[PDB]
Amino acid sequence: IVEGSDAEIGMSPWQVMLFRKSPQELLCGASLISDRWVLTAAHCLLYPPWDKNFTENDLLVRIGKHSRTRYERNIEKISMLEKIYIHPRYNWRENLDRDIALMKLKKPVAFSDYIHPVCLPDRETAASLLQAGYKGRVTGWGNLKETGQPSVLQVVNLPIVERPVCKDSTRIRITDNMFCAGYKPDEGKRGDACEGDSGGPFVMKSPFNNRWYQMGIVSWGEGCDRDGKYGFYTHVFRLKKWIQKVIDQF
Amino acid sequence: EADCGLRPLFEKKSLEDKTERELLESYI
Amino acid sequence: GDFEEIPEEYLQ
Ligand SMILES: O=C(c1ccc(OCCN2CCCC2)nc1)c1c(-c2ccc(OCCN3CCCC3)cc2)sc2ccccc12
Ligand SMILES: *[C@@H]1O[C@H](CO)[C@@H](O)[C@H](O)[C@H]1NC(C)=O
Ligand code: NA
Ligand code: NA
Repeated sequence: IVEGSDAEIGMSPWQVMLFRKSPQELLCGASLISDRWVLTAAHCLLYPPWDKNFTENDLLVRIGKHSRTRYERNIEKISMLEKIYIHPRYNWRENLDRDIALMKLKKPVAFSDYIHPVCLPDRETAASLLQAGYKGRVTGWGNLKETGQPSVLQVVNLPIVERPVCKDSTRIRITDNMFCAGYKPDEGKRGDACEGDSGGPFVMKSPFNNRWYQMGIVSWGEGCDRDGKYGFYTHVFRLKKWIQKVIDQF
Repeated sequence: EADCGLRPLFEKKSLEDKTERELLESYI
Repeated sequence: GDFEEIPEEYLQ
């Protein structure tokens, strides 16, 4: 996170860390949607262009963390992955359309004050909340600047940006499955995700029932906190049917 | 999940985090 | 810097 701030303890019980077994390193962000299901971006698991292609055995999932580097004893829970499910139509050759993937933990995790799942939106909540100017929140242990590492989990709240503006800021064909977000050059406020943040959750709090819903997934961006550029996120509700499908079927 | 989206240290305690007001105020 | 050692249970 660039231009963000230290998260409060317990602020994101659903935040998850994608940890590489060897070398022991931070790969991506993720979120806990159930006691056995973690949601993250697909590009985190597979991306031929950068020779990336991990399996269940290559990594660990770390839940309940606050500090990036320290193994938080008695607090955090590390689990193993049973099965990884990437979207059958993940366009990694072009625009990362449908940048989404599911992960099934080997054994359920137990919730605590630092570990709790986030809700997936329903059409209404999505309809009503996903509107330009409406602010969401991103979290992560990624880079503090485009070109260093924070000590604890960072947080930043960004406004959703008009579809026309998003399109006009990039050379990349953006699909209905994506939505960008961030401040405009003039708004005099900054903030954006960055390396090591992708995979993470972009949530919003419903003013109707007081719950937190994850509206997007940190997908891709060109640089970090650059003027006139915005971050793009996977439209989670738009692909909920695949999420339910996988969950139910498997 | 039945109690999803509800944080044990905030909502369940009726406490607000430092900047969640910012979000709620953007929802016109 | 770098990360801290995590229990070996988790690395097998
Ligand atoms: O999450 C990506 C991200 C993911 C994918 C992508 O691909 C762009 C191609 N197009 C395909 C679809 C859209 C654009 N670009 C950025 C993000 C960044 C990033 C930058 C460099 C990097 O490694 C390079 C360093 N390398 C040298 C060797 C191996 C890695 C890893 C992460 S910066 C950033 C800011 C906001 C939101 C997401 C990201
Ligand atoms: C990526 O990993 C899987 C599992 O080993 C393998 O089946 C596949 O051929 C690899 N390459 C790609 C681009 O899928
Ligand atoms: Na364009
Ligand atoms: Na920006």
